[PDB]
Amino acid sequence: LQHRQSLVRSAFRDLLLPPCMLKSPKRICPVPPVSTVTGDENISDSEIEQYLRTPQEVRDFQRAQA
Amino acid sequence: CVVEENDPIFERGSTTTYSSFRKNYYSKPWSNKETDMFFLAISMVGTDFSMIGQLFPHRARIEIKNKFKREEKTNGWRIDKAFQEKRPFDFDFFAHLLQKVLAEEEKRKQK
Amino acid sequence: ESSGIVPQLQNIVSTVNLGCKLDLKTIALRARNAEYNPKRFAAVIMRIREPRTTALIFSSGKMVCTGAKSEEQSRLAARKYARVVQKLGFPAKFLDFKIQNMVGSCDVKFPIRLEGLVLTHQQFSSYEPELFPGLIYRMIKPRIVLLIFVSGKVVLTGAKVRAEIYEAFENIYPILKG
Amino acid sequence: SRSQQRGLRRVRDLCRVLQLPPTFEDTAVAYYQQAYRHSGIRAARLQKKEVLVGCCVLITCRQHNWPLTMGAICTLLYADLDVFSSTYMQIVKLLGLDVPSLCLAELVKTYCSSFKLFQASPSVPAKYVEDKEKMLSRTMQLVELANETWLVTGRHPLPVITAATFLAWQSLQPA
Repeated sequence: LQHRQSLVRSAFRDLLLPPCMLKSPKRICPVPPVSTVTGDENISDSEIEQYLRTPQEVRDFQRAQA
Repeated sequence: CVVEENDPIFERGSTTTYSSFRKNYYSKPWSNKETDMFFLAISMVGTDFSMIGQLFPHRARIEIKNKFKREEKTNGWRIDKAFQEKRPFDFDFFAHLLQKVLAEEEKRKQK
Repeated sequence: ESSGIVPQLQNIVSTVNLGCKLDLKTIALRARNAEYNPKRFAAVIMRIREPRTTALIFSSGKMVCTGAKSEEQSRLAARKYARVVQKLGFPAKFLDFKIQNMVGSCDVKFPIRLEGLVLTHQQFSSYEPELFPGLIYRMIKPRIVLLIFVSGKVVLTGAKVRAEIYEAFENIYPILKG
Repeated sequence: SRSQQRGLRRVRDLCRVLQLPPTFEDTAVAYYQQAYRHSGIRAARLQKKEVLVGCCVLITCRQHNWPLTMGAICTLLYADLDVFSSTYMQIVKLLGLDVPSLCLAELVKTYCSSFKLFQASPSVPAKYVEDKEKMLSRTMQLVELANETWLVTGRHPLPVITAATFLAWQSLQPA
């Protein structure tokens, strides 16, 4: 602390950040692949059907939460 | 009258005190087989956390929700595969698997 | 003299009305990915995987789609949710769609003195490190609320169009650099 | 309203507990009466009004460059830090008053004055007892080093203050 000025100057010559960021951040903020594929207006009804709950699953959920 | 039922505590320094901001949650982490059976439960039910918490007695519904959000943010392909695959709801075999997981965690604690 | 850095939108929030009443009980019963608990919350949570969005559908037809990355992706997600509601057996429509909020993130790649920033723009900023490590700036021009971190990362919110966030970042970049 | 005066008398009582001057008392009552005008704060929770008392006292303390941590306030305010910070952000966004930053030197001095390593007490032997002025100057130099080396920015200041005073206490007599 007697001559900490020049010492800190040289220390910054050779920025304090959290340890989780100084682990060689090679790929900083990787660019995500832009995906604006919208189709015409939708895709299909197969996904609608795969989202809809089957009667078997409905009855099973009712039995479980009875 | 309190017949030496409690012990005086020499706390609360009148000088000053600081803050904590973190009190209760203190969750418990998962494991590989537990993540596997959790993905199985997802594929078997969906996203309704009520049924998932009902079928998981030993893990909290809030922890299950946090895990699902973490998986949605990190591993999307796995969630997609889980939703692609489907399994009819099994109750007795699921209770048997719950007993198996209880035995496994007991063995872990023994280790 | 542009800044040379472009923010990345991470969440797009938009409200849209269906124009008809809905039965949340049947909506949650006839769906697999449906999450709803009337005693806990009066909104059904719908989740699809194209833009990985989340829709908060209510009984009055109002649904808020969040988590998208672009306005077109948010519109596509809202239309897919509307189609799902229609297939559930309701006369749902796609009316009154408008971007409500968009959250973005960016990095400047150099440290920032939060104390100096707040001393220079106190009337436009607020810094309380004992509560949140990030300085909260209220952008002068649009309703941009910015969280600036010491590491050089800035999160922007409170806009309606991508151009607003872009010009806000372009205006705030020289202030942080200086 | 009785809730107003009540909460207000609570502000005054907290001022008397912290032994703050009547000027601070007046500033606190003035800021409380100013904040009571808003309806969102007027018709609020009881915890909301209590944290309003706390935040008004904190703003009054900050307006005169006086050091006072928020934990010490929350300790005697019967509240939790989460709701405290939430309502503090809400009220500052609703009012827009000047919020001077907490100076590091004043906090260092106030926290070092609490330590008992100045007068030889029965528990602490004489070896641990050190000089007050030199140790405070060393702690000030160390916390200035920490503020110029990007150690206090983004982190809680009091842990750094404690580390600095501990390093000073050890350097004054390493053996």
